This record gives sequence, C-alpha cells and structure tokens, in this order.
Amino acid sequence: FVNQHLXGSHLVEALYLVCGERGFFYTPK
Amino acid sequence: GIVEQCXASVCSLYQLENYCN
Repeated sequence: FVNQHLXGSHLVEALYLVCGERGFFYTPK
Repeated sequence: GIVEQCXASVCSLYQLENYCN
C-alpha cells in the first residue's frame, strides 16, 4: 500500500499503519 | 512536504517513516 499516490485520508491511514505505536505527524505544507 | 512527495507523486516507505515520531 505504501508505493502509490496517497492523498488525504489514504495518506493518514498509511502513516497510521506504518508508524504504529510511535504515532506520526501529518503536516501538509 | 509529505503532500508533494506522497500525494502529488508516488510515496515511499523511506519518506513515510520520516514522519513517524
């Protein structure tokens, strides 16, 4: 799922799944 | 930033992980 265009909720879903218990930051420039 | 690299262009694990805490 990572190696594609990921926009909006799709991108935060990928961050959520990859980052796990670390969490993440979603900072659209 | 993440939108340019992952939405406007194809994402990568290297780049996604740069946004993990």
